[PDB]
Amino acid sequence: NKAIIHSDNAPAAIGTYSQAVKVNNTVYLSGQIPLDPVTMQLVEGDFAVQAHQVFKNLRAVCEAAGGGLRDIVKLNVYLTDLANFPIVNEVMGQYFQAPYPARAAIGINQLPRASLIEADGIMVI
Amino acid sequence: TNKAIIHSDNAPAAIGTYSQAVKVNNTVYLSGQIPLDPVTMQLVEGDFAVQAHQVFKNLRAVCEAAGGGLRDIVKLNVYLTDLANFPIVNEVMGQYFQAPYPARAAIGINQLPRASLIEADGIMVI
Amino acid sequence: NKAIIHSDNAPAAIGTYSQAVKVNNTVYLSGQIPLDPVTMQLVEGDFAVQAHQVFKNLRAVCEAAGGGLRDIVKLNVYLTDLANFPIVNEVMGQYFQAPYPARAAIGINQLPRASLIEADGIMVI
Repeated sequence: NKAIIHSDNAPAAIGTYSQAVKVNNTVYLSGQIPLDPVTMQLVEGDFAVQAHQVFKNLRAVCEAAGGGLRDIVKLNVYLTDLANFPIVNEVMGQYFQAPYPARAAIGINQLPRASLIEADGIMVI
Repeated sequence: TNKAIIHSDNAPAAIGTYSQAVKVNNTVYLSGQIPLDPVTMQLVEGDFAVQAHQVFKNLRAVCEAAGGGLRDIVKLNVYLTDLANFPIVNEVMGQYFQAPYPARAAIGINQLPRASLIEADGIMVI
Repeated sequence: NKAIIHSDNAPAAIGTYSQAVKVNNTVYLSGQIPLDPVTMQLVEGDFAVQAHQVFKNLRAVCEAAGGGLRDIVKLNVYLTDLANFPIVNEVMGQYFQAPYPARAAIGINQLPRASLIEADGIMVI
């Protein structure tokens, strides 16, 4: 049972990808960056503001997929500077409650739109 | 728990301690493919677009060996040494995938196997 | 529906993540780095020592999840330097037997605690 997920409260998938794909109860989430889905530009603000937007964006995809952030089982967090990770960890506390998803945090070189953070993952409802 | 090793003679041999892909029930977990020519086991020569084409042909072969095709990929991870190349990736992908497209993530990283410019892995279902 | 994995033989998951999440026989493993679970500092030694510790850590999580490394179907390996990758093949050979998992090997910029290697993955029992 395969389905493309789209939410108009998450940035439009421009190009050869979908916001997420759902097969039975498992949902594969595309990477989200701090795009404001309205302006299609990065939200303005410090790292924390960008992290907030990434999770708001994922939340909308999760909701469009029939669940919420609580259904995320694995989260990949890509940062241009790992020094920012404690902020990610703390912001996550506002969007997730125990039990938390598995997680991998990696310091990488570049992200789309010069973002400071991109996160993707897997959800199971 | 029934673990099937996927192997295609039309994808680069999996050298070392990994398999080209593993199938369990409905899901196929695809290893990262770089722009290796399966016959020579050296990178193809050509511009970035040629590199990306080889990556998709390589993934295609693995998908075919797993009983499907690129259309069955539900998630694709694309790693690039330089994000300036991403438009070309999106253009090249367009020649291999049609709507409905897979979920995707694109990350600018530091190094790839064999100093490749692009590597992609993913997950297939069917 | 979801079960949280806790192994006291792998580094404690501090903050907003779980060591692993298990749902219907699929286990999503967090990234492990070469932390000694006792000291919560990196093990001392060269790259091979670090790689051993990463796999010991993953194995502990897999065991707490009701399986072992043999049940891993996909492994992501992140290295600060791909020059180290032959050692990864070598070390993995000691921890895994054919049939080997699918794998992606990526050279990245930085890792938690200045680690030289982090690996995460997916296990199916």
